[PDB]
Amino acid sequence: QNVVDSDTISETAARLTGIPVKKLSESE
Amino acid sequence: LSKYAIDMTEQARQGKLDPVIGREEEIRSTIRVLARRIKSNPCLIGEPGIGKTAIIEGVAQRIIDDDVPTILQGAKLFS
Ligand SMILES: Nc1ncnc2c1ncn2[C@@H]1O[C@H](COP(=O)(O)OP(=O)(O)OP(=O)(O)O)[C@@H](O)[C@H]1O
Repeated sequence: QNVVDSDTISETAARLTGIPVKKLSESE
Repeated sequence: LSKYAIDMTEQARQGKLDPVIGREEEIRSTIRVLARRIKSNPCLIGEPGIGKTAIIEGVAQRIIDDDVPTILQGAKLFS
């Protein structure tokens, strides 16, 4: 697959830096 | 390298390894970091006893079990 902006980045960052806040939920 | 390090992967091939649970997620993170082109080095940081050695063995298992993309799959892991 491809890298998708904030989608991939927010998840990636949260996984390493913490801050799941930016992931957005599968269901709020 | 064997003069300077222990081939953790080979030990894992020979068993001599204690399986992990839960920590698969940090292992997946480890694989994802290793898969990076620039900052290729993941580091396990936290309290003593958490299972960071256990994670690195978990990494060896993923290598042994072929659960890792080829570019890391063939890796030889050393202590
Ligand atoms: N999933 C797991 N989580 C925690 N411990 C595990 C796990 N699987 C196996 N273990 C066993 O529990 C111990 C975890 O110790 P480990 O060395 O990882 O602690 P550590 O995080 O490295 O801190 P240390 O530097 O005091 O060893 C190991 O002796 C390992 O055999």
